[PDB]
Amino acid sequence: DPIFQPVQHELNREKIIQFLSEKVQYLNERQLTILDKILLPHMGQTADTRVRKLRFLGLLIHKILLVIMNVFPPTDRDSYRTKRVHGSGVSLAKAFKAIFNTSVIAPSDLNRSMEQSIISQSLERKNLLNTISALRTVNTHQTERADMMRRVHASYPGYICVAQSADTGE
Amino acid sequence: MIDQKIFETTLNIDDPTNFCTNVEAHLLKELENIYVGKCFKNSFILNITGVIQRSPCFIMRTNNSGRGYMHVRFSAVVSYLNAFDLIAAVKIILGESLLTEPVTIVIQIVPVQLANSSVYYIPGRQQASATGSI
Amino acid sequence: ESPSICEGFVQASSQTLVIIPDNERITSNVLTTFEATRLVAVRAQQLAINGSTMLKKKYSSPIDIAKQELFNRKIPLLVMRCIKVTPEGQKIVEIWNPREMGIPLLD
Amino acid sequence: YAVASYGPTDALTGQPLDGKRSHGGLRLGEMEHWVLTAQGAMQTIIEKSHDDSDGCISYICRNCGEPAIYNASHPIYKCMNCDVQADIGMVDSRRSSIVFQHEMRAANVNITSVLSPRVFQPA
Amino acid sequence: IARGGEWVVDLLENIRFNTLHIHYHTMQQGNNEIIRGEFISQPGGAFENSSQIIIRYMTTG
Amino acid sequence: MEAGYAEIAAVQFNIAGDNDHKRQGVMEVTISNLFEGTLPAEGGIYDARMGTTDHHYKCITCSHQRKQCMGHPGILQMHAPVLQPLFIAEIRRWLRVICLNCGAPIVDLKRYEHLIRPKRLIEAASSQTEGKQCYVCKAVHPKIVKDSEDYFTFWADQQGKIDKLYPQIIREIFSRVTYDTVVKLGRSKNSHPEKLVLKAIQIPPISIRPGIDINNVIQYLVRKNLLIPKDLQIVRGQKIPLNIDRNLQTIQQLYYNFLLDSPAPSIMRRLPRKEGRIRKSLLGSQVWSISRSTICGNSDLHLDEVGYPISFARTLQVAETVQHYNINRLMPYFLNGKRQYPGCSRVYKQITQSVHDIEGLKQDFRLEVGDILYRDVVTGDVAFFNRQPSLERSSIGVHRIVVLENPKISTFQMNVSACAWYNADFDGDQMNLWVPWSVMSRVEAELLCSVRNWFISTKSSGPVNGQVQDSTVGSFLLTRTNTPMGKNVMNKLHAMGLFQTTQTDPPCFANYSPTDLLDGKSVVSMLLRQTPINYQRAPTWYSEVYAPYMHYNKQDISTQIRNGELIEGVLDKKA
Amino acid sequence: CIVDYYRRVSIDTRLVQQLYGEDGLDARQLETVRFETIMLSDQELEDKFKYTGIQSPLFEEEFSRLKKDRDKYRQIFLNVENFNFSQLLTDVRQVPVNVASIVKNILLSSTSGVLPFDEKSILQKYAMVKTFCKNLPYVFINNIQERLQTPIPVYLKRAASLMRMLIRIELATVKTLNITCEQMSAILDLIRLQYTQSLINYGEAVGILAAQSVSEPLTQYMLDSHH
Amino acid sequence: YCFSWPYRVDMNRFFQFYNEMPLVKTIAHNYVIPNGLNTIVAYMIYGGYNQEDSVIVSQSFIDRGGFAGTFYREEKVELSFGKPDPLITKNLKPGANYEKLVDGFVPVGTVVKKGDIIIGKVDRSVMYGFDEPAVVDAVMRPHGPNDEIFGLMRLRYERNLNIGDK
Amino acid sequence: TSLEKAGLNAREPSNVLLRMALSSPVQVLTDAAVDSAVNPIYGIAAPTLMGSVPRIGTMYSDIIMDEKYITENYK
Amino acid sequence: MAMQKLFTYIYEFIEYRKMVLLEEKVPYDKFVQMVLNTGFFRINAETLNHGIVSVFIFGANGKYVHHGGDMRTLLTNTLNEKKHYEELILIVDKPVLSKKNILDIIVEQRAANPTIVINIYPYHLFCINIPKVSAIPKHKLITQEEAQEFLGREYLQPQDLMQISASDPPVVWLGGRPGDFVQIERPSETAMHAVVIRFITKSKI
Ligand SMILES: [Mg+2]
Ligand SMILES: [Zn+2]
Ligand SMILES: [Zn+2]
Ligand SMILES: [Zn+2]
Repeated sequence: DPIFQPVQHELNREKIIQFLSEKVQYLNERQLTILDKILLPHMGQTADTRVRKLRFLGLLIHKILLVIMNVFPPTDRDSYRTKRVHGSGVSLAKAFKAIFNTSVIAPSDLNRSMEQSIISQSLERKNLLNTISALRTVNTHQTERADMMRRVHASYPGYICVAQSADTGE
Repeated sequence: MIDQKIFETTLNIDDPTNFCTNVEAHLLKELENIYVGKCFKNSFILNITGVIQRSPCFIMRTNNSGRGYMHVRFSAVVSYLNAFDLIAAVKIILGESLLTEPVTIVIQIVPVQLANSSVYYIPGRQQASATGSI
Repeated sequence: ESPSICEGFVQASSQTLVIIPDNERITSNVLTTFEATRLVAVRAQQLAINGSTMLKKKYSSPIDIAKQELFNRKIPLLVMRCIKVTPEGQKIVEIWNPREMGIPLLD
Repeated sequence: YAVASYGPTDALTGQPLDGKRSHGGLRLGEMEHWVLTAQGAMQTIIEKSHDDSDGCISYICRNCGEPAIYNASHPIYKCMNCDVQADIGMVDSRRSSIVFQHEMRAANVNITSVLSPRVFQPA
Repeated sequence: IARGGEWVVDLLENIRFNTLHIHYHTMQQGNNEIIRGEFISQPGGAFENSSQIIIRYMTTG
Repeated sequence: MEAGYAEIAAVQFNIAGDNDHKRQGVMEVTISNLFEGTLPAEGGIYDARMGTTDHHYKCITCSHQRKQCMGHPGILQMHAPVLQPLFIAEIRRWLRVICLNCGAPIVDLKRYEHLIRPKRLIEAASSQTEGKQCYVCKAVHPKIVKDSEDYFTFWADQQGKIDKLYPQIIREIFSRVTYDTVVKLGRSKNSHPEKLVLKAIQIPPISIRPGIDINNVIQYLVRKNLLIPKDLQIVRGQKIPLNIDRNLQTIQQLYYNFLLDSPAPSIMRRLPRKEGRIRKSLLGSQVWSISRSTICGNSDLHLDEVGYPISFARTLQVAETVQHYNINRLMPYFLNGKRQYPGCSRVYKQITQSVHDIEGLKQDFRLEVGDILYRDVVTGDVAFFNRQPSLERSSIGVHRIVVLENPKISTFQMNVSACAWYNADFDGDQMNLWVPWSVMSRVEAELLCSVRNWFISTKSSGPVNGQVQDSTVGSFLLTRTNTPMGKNVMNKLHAMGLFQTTQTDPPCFANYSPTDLLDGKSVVSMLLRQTPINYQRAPTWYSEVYAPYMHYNKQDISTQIRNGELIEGVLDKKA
Repeated sequence: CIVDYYRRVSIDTRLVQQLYGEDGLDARQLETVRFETIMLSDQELEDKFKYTGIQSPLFEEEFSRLKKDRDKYRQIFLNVENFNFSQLLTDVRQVPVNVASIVKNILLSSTSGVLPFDEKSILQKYAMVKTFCKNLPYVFINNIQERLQTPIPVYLKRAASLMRMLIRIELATVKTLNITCEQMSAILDLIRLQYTQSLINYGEAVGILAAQSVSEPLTQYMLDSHH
Repeated sequence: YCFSWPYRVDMNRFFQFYNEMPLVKTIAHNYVIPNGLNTIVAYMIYGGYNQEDSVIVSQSFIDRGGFAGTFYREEKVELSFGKPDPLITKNLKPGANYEKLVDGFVPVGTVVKKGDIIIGKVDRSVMYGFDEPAVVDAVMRPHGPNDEIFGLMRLRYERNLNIGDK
Repeated sequence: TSLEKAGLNAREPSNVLLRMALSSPVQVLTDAAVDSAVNPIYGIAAPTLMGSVPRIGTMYSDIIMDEKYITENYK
Repeated sequence: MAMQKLFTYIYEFIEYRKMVLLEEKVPYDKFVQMVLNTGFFRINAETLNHGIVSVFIFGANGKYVHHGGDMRTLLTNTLNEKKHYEELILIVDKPVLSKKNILDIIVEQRAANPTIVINIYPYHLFCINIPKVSAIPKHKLITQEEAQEFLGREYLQPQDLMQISASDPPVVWLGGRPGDFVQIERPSETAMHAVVIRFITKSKI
């Protein structure tokens, strides 16, 4: 590794942690303590989950290697087994979480900026159908990727209307 | 002093049908109207007498006006001055010369000798500008 | 210190119009639709600014007067076809008289 | 929508504004100019892009190629480069093109317009 | 209701969390690597902060 | 004095130096103050000598009023030199190709002499040139490196010892360069490297910065320039104080961001992309005297006719100059005014050089010869009809205006067979329409851009227009030999009734009795005789896939026309 | 790319084409006609185009001109066939003037029917089609240079090759027996008029025309990507 | 479009008077109000006026209320309200009517045109501008988020089915 | 040569305005300034960028007033 | 392979160039053996102007195509012989054309002898009768008088014409030098053949 030349062979764990800290015993722990919080937090954020974190990371590397061996195909980017739909409750809370620290903790602006996020879709009242379809619309935010994400994926039936889409434009 | 200098210009012909009925007379009329008594190309141009070469009455291409321009190389008599030249009679208005060469000089009637600053023939003006001493 | 580019810039040598003799012209003796359209447009604009025509028949539109002047071969214009601009300052052109030229279909 | 020969113009380019909402405009874009060029109109293009758009008159010195200062009503005939030798010529242009040339000059790119030579039939 | 207008928070299509998304960058851009298995870890719910880890196989090996 | 007609024949691009800005400028920005209450501050960045952005005052320089004034540049004499943002790479190339102590070329000018001039300096600077010893002054050329955290600072490394090359140092270095080195390196004399450091920058004309966001950067630059000492001299290795090290950096950054940023979009970002000055303002245009509406079908309009609703016909005007030959025709327009159609609403009097609205004419009924009357669009006027995207040559065509005097109709109406020119249908398509008002553009529209010129495709050399849908299937029904009712015959009344709407001179039926029967081929031949042509081809009706089934009539499966007489076969898509 | 006064296509002054379509014709002024002599064998070419009424070397020369035109057409378009994948030789060509229709229209309008044998007319009718084909490249110049009979450039001689070939096929003596000399002079004046009316105009932006004309089939080509 | 349409002030919202249940209904109409009409349609060629996706409509069907309705536009301006006095003169809008103004606003029920002035403000008045004439039936003066009054004039457009409507 | 930017540099190197109009105006303009480029005004894009009109079909041929005809008919 | 085709068609190239062989033809086995041993096979021919054209055929693995010193030695030795030497033709593998050092020695000795034309070509230039290829339209060189009258009638400078490389296979077989004019009779699907004149410019590589 052109960047990690000194520690490529080192077994002194403290040396590895130290070099990582400068790239980013009390300081030895802190850079290791921040690591487990930012590395697979869903497994846990405490020192008693390091072994299972390593097992899970090994499993992830194993799955990537299985894909490179053509044992498995790449993950389907358009399948809905790996997708989630987030609206109102999730979307505002993360925006409220980001807005709460910068307007309250960091020092009437939070209300204005939250409203500004709301504006930045407009409820079009063409009819009742337009309203309940605008609230039933899922939004995704010249290549094979552009073709594939616009298709009728075989995972749609029953969850996404196989007919409804724009008929003109991008 | 009075001298003759060859100038070139492009006229503008707003009535190309009427202008071409007599090109030389109208051409001299326009040249006299525009350039007589006005500084142009570092000279005053007292009067216009002579057209050397001229172009066809081209029709303007870049606008829908239907007008024409014509290029003209005309010979005119010009008044020019040099440093350390003597002017007989300069009237006080700053002084304006009474001779055939209209010059306004910055220093009743007082004779004036021109300085070494050389005469400024600001193009388009009805006179020259110069500085001198008595 | 470099001088201003205007100082070292020479404008252009004035050109002399060289008119190719009538028997040496190799461009078409028929007006193109572009040239006929331009002739009618110029004549009609000049009939909008002036009013003098050679047409015996009276027309209420400058466009009609110009169209009939082109068709009746009394349009007071010439077509100058600039074929070459020579480095030593010659503008070599063919001048074609639209009254003697063949008029395109235009209709 | 239908607009007459006048209305609000863009302050910078001098062209009409953008369509019905701005109370003026409608656009003849690149493709429309390609079509009119392919038809060889060039007098519809003059009318639409100069008379009905930001058409303007520019003044070039013909002695330095630089834009000049000319005014018929208030008598002004000068250029900052070769003042006493000014040979100002009247060039039809557009305000967008003048703005574009000014923007090029603001980036210290000097633009000198050579201007077509005066042609004379032999004496 | 805000600024006198009516607005809706659209349903956003989002990648599922705590899952490995293996990607082949096969069109040769970024030629120094063609694979990446992306994993985004959500601790205990949609509101917690998520940390994305990227595992790559490089052409170097 | 008169400015004669001229055309631009060539455009010469160059690098503008201090002398250019001093010669071209009409003023110097000396103060950072913005306005003197209501008029612009004299010496400020809004100084009226640069131009006028308001109707309240003129230009001073040219005495025009915001419309005939193109703007005039001003100068900002900088207390410390700046490097031109566009030519930073040129400065870098010239730094490593020139000895700093005496300006002589450290490289061998003969080695690159054979190269093409634009490549000579690029390839000369490509060489390492580190540690090279100058012939004239025996000085070792340092390493010219670029600071990674900004775009305009040059460091000279002498074997580990580095000093920052300030723009004054670079200006002195490049001033020591002779013109012979310039020309032998493929650059012109106008590209001398000393031009690349500016001590006086050009303040743009207010025409390109109207409205009271780019003037903020100019304002910040002007006041920050005042902070620097006027007599600041920086020799190589001076180690200048840090208080102006930041100040000199922020002036150079401001000038760089003024031109090459990407807040406050720079001057050079106005050019590129689809919305830029070139593609949006220059290669396109927003225009006046143009209308847009939904299109719809009108089978009673000729293929070269467009249905123009009367409301638009009064909005768009045709300019008619009054002369002796048109004064009588123009009078009914003038008398109708805005009240009646065909009317007019404007008059330009050339003696006053002024335009007068038609309502305000007290006794101006003297519509005198030479003035321009702007009259409404009338039937028979030509108009440009455009559907976007304009891909074909026929995407813009000229149609004869048919004014629809029904006030309830607001669509552009066109024959269905004219849709092939525009690739249009009537499912909600919109097309632009503008009526040429100038005489030159009207002559051009009639003679050159008429849709009769696009009947044959330029792309394929074949015809574009023909029958579509109802007329394709209606020609087959008319010309088929047999109907389910028997023979495809009509009596004289119905044969006459077929020609009611053709708008051509009807044929003669005087040789037919009321009870005489006429075939559909007979009535078609009555029309085709006016333009007799010879045609012999099988119809689309006859096909081999259908043939094993269905009874094909022998009279129907071979379309033959001889001198305009359809004698057999049907007329359908093939014909 | 703009057509200049020689009907070349040039950028500024640098030539892109010596003649616009290699024939100098507007794309809107072309008709597709069949060349009869192309597929005929040597024997059936004689049976159809070799005149036998008058025993003159001129009608032997007329047939050799027909035979040489057929062989030139075959030699060119068999070679074109060679350096292509599947571009088959065709007897149909796009020409400015459909001569066969002009002859048919003149024959229809002729009050006289079958003309009696007139050796002087037939010889003279042949002479003025041989003269007409010779002067055909002058449509690309003007009637001034035709009157002076100044040299035709080689590329302008080749530009008239396809129409010269069609005129010989369609105005062959076997096909104009019932046509008078006054009618044939009108036929030739009508051919020259439609040839002049078919030429590309000076100053046409033919580069934009080509870009427009080639870009539309690109969209259909991309539509048929799934096919 | 909204059962509270008259209480609401809306922009570019069209309320169609008559709606019909489809004769052939689907499961969707159990949950969304049917909008549209069971028009009698003849699938036929009639003079070539319905070609290329055009339709021939019965003029009587239009007159009888078929697809007729009201179109609404909102005019909101923020600050004094009042008709300008002739003393202003110079700053007045060119050719603007400036009449039909009572207490700074156009009265409810007045047909306004392109040249008319609505919501006089002090010149700071508001020009109607639209080519289509409108009828004013709303004059409010509510307080904004900072407790400041504003215009909020609602304009009414009577829209029958027109030629060129989709 | 291609129809891309490189092809236009090979065929029309001195048409800076045309090359600016296609793509990357700042890069083209910088190279033109350092090269002291002279851009003759021809074609379509170059006269358009200069605010002029292309010298093509209706503007291709110059029209000059027939002085001889006018003096003999219009005097 | 390439060697037999080159051996059979280099003499067709010499005859097409209207050149007469000074030496005598050797059998193919002798030619390939001489290529393998000496590293090159030199064929000398005489033009109509009694000039000498020397053709060098360099083997793929020969010493000359690898080391520039031997190329220098060979070229300097042959160029100093008592011959008129209208032209020098060096036929090598195509990968040699991308070898910078060989190109450097070629251009250096080209500058050393301004009069002599030195050209280096790949094998495929002479592995076929280029004028007999169907896809290649008939090229022919035209005199400066014909070109001058054509340009005078057309009001063209030579630089206005469409350009052609001196290294174009038909031009190489014609022997067209830069500054000369080549007339091409191209087949046409619109005019049924056409004629253009192309200006010969500097050789590539
Ligand atoms: Mg549609
Ligand atoms: Zn000047
Ligand atoms: Zn000004
Ligand atoms: Zn030195």
